[PDB]
Amino acid sequence: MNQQKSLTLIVALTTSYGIGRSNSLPWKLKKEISYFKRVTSFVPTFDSFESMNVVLMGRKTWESIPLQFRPLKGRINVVITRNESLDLGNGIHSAKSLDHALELLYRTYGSESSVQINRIFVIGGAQLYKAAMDHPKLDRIMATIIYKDIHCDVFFPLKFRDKEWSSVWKKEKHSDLESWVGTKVPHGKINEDGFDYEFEMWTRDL
Ligand SMILES: NC(=O)c1ccc[n+]([C@@H]2O[C@H](COP(=O)([O-])OP(=O)(O)OC[C@H]3O[C@@H](n4cnc5c(N)ncnc54)[C@H](OP(=O)(O)O)[C@@H]3O)[C@@H](O)[C@H]2O)c1
Ligand SMILES: Nc1nc(=O)c2nc(CNc3ccc(C(=O)N[C@@H](CCC(=O)O)C(=O)O)cc3)cnc2[nH]1
Repeated sequence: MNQQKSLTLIVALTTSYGIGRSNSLPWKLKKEISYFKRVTSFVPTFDSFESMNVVLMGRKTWESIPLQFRPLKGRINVVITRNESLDLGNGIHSAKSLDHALELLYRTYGSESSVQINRIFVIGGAQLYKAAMDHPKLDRIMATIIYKDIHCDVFFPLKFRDKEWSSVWKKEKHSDLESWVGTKVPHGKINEDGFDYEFEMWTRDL
């Protein structure tokens, strides 16, 4: 009814859990943003026919996307705002909260719809990340660890890779990361423009 499917969170963060600065990402990573686009766009071949993915984001995050890349193509976009004066879109939804968005999609993309939902992604920001970390359906984190203590003013809200959360959140093998995204992905450290980063997949039991 409200939430059938599992939620997946996607984030790029430093080893200090830093995620943004001055309403923007503090780094310019071309191969990294390409990975974001692949993961969030990927739907299996067979299901290719009707299925689409959803990207859920906080308003400040909506605002932070280059006018040029917005709305995010090939994906159903939904902005979470407790205050919707309006929304500047042409098939882009607004919802009051995370659950309100799930009900909107399940009502909007039912049987009368040509367009079916494949995967649901929470793309941030910190406020939305916090609500998703508390949601009983969030069981997967697609994280990119940036090994550089970049000055940030916004932080990921839960230290999921830390000892204290280690009996709940588990890092999965690289091969099932690849299997989940479909394409093979670079293993180990990637160096792009002075930054060292790596792709990880973390899961938890519901
Ligand atoms: N590194 C990454 O992977 C990554 C991913 C995303 C964002 N970021 C960065 O994070 C920053 C944006 O983060 P942020 O924390 O400031 O904001 P955010 O979550 O994008 O947006 C906050 C706004 O979203 C709405 N919202 C969020 N959670 C809500 C809830 N549970 N119920 C209702 N409304 C809710 C509210 O909108 P109203 O005020 O309209 O009520 C709140 O002001 C930027 O620097 C961005 O670049 C980094
Ligand atoms: N792994 C990861 N990396 C990120 O940079 C990221 N960013 C957000 C939020 N911020 C942004 C900022 C820009 C674009 C963006 O313009 N994306 C385009 C690709 C643009 C291009 O071709 O280079 C897209 O269509 O996905 C997306 C999200 C959320 N989760 C993330 N997750």
